[PDB]
Amino acid sequence: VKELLEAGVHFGHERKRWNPKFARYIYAERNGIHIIDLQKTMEELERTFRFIEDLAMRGGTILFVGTKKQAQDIVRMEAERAGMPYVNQRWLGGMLTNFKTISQRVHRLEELEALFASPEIEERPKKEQVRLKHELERLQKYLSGFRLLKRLPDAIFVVDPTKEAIAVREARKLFIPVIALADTDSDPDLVDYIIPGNDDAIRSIQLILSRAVDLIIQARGGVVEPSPSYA
RNA sequence: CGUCGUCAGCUCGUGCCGUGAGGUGUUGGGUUAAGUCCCGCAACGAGCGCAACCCCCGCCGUUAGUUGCCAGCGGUUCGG
Ligand SMILES: [Mg+2]
Ligand SMILES: [Mg+2]
Ligand SMILES: [Mg+2]
Ligand SMILES: [Mg+2]
Ligand SMILES: [Mg+2]
Ligand SMILES: [Mg+2]
Ligand SMILES: [Mg+2]
Ligand SMILES: [Mg+2]
Ligand SMILES: [Mg+2]
Ligand SMILES: [Mg+2]
Ligand SMILES: [Mg+2]
Ligand SMILES: [Mg+2]
Repeated sequence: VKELLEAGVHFGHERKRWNPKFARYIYAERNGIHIIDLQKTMEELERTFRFIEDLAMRGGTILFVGTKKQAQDIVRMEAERAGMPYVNQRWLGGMLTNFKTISQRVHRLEELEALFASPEIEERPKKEQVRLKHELERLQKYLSGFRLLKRLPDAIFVVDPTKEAIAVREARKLFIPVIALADTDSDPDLVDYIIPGNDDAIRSIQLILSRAVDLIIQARGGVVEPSPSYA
């Protein structure tokens, strides 16, 4: 499922803004830039996917996290397809570590979904209409992919582990295994199942996350063909 | 009951940080009479206060017309 001209898409980046634990996954340093050994990226995509596979055919949830502008939209796409939860926007603190309390805020999300599905009163004072709606958009704005999550995931997939160290931390505290794509600005040992590739190119984020979803649906019940990529 | 003080404040739940007292939230940019609301944030909510809900005066309408009122008619001892 794997493809080999990811060279055509990503082969990493970043200058000496590195982390030296990532040494093992590195070929050489060219444009004043850390260049990732693709043959290692390979050994790993495999091992990661083997983990990814076993998780779909047992029907286990995956939490998708990425909020840097690059991976922002493409997680709303690729995760919706597998219908699995995500946070695209802001990563609220304690989403895993304080799940039951965070979630007590989705019942509020649902409660507005009902209360706005009419009527249950519109003789509620005018501003109160306007007020509650604003709240609705707000919840929707962060929680739109989170609600799908009704229990702690059996695993989580992250786009930037550094950028989302909080996430990685919360998972790790819970024993929730962490899969992530990650370039040289990151700490390897911190990831269980790892994709050493560029994490800032919309090209790259695209290849890696898509084939993930494609591998999810394929061993889940079905197969599908192409899904949206911004040119 | 006074008072600080009608001052915008004081907490809590769970999460997180710290060996610990404790921190965070409640800080931060803007805005407000105000922890008033906005945005941002390892926090997310909740409580008591703020506010609002009550009384008063200011505008109008309705329901009422005596012991209250008198615009027009009629008288009128000259006092609706
Ligand atoms: Mg990066
Ligand atoms: Mg606490
Ligand atoms: Mg200390
Ligand atoms: Mg502790
Ligand atoms: Mg405390
Ligand atoms: Mg305070
Ligand atoms: Mg404090
Ligand atoms: Mg301030
Ligand atoms: Mg005041
Ligand atoms: Mg308040
Ligand atoms: Mg705040
Ligand atoms: Mg009051």
